[PDB]
Amino acid sequence: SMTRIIGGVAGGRRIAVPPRGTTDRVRESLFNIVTARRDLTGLAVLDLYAGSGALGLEALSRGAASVLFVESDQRSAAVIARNIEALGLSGATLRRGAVAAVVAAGTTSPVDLVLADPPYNVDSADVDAILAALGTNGWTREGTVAVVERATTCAPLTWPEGWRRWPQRVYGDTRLELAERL
Repeated sequence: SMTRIIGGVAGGRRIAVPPRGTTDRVRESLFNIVTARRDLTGLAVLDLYAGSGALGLEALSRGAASVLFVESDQRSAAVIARNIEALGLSGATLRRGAVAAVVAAGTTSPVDLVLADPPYNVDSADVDAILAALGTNGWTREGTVAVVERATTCAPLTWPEGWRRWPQRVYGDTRLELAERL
């Protein structure tokens, strides 16, 4: 199936989606809220469990300087690559590997925005551990925003550390949790 980039320079561009997660309103609203509050121009972005890459690609469309897509499924990785090609925007790097393992090994270059849409088989308590790791392993700096998209049937997250939560949103059967690093 296909969806569309909502906004920015590539707004309206079709992108492929891998074997179903299983919205426009969630993605539209996510970027509404983030950009309401942060200028995306020049920002570094991490897109975890990227799947189709729709989130990080939306960020790139809206002027992010770079997006690292992290995705474990090789067919999903292929879709992300095809989608980066379709958008034709610079700044995208694709890292195909186990997402928690990549996050574990850490980085020396923080990002400004973390987007994560973890699949149903990923327990919220394990996502909690990833959120801790983002703080401690070089992925974030003061002011980094994290957004996680989960089905409402999933247990809510436990934010670590010096994270300040933004108001929680629900759209249909999807919950968005957002917070920024203190």
